[PDB]
Amino acid sequence: TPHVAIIPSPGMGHLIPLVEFAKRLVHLHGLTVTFVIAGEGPPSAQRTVLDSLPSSISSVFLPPVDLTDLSSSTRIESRISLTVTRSNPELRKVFDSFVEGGRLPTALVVDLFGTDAFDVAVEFHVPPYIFYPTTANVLSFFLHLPKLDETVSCEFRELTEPLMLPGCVPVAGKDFLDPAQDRKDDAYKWLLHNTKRYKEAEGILVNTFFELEPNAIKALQEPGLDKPPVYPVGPLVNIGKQEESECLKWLDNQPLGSVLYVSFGSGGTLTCEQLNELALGLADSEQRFLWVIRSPSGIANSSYFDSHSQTDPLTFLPPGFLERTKKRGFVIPFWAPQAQVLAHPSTGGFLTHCGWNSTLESVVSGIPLIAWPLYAEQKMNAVLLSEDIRAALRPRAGDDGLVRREEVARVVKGLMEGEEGKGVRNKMKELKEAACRVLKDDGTSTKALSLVALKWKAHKKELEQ
Ligand SMILES: O=c1ccn([C@@H]2O[C@H](COP(=O)(O)OP(=O)(O)O)[C@@H](O)[C@H]2O)c(=O)[nH]1
Repeated sequence: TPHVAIIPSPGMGHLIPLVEFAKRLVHLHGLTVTFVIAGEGPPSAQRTVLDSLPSSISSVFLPPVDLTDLSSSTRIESRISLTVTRSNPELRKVFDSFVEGGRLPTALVVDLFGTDAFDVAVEFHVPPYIFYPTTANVLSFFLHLPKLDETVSCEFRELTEPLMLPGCVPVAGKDFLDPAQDRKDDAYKWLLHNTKRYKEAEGILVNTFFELEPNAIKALQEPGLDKPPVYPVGPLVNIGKQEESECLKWLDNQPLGSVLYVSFGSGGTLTCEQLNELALGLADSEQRFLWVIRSPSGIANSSYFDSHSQTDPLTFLPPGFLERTKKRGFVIPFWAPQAQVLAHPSTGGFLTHCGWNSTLESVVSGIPLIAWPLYAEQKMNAVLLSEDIRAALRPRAGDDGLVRREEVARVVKGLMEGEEGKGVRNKMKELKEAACRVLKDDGTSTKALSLVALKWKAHKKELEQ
């Protein structure tokens, strides 16, 4: 059977969907999968995700890459991209051992920043594929970026008209994903470099689905200059049926649909001032909430690589906040069993950083959103979710960028109980239905993944014969 090697670039938001993808490949398509894990140190969260997999899935952990030459100011996308790039020598060794074992992969699947691993795929005559863990809208942006880079000579924030790619929500230059915001920085150089390599992929599998981004998917699937086949295969998520304990026990004690979940992904934190206003506004709202909290930082993605929290986040909360909210709020530091929370009947809303896994998980459970983007492509996702899909409400930030407690309370109440939240709640109901539809045996996302697996089985067949 085809053996598929999956090489994630660092990030829980890459590993998680890739694990869901691997499980589908083994359980639904009878393939074997090996994760080849590049990084700087042992896995953290990561082990919980890689644990308990079918034996048709193995993991190889490469020697840690030397990124000691990088300045502490290095942007995450540089670090993420270079972790895969500098790992190529160790990846070659792993491929040699696959060859010796009679298990040369039928495909090498990288994620959105891992395209330099294509060098190893090409060297071993293994078809390269990209598993793209965020939206068809942002994928369109990535595929266009080589052209945009060529045709536009200002920093993107200076553009006076929004970018409006076929089928895509318009996005202002100033809202393009974080690594696009400073074209002199290595983060842009690595972003650009990756995007230039997308045309080398034999296929791009994208974690989204037709009803969610119909216009962008249609556009992506139209023949184009140097454009690879694009396969929507989502929503590939943890549906939250696995057996942290205390916060779920708390949740069990709350009324149906009553709890606002609040979480900023695996790597997001707020400034001090924003943490303070959010706490105060959550309390003001008088809504029930379950907040996964991290210590504040001036850098929104400062926790991206962190295995744990050195400081106690609770020490940053305002006077009396924990007292006032003792019954109606549950504050959990650093990590929650999010898939379980979003699938829980007592959950009714999600204040999200708009990371795409969090978004998909929320869609699959019909949970409406407040869109609170922080970094990476989250602002692009927030524009898509609020202006096009219309499944998120957005808080108003002041001219200093601060969302004040009054706005927090207003939007929370709007989502949980108010008229403004009925539109988004209804839209999420429709998307929840659609999420089921597309993953049925003859659902569009299932069809797309099946086409890829079939291509891999055929390739293996031809090679071995
Ligand atoms: O406390 C948390 C925070 C995050 N997650 C999971 O981590 C992933 C976060 O990925 P996402 O794309 O939403 O954002 P990222 O972490 O990449 O910014 C999602 O699967 C979440 O369910 C979790 O289990 N517990």
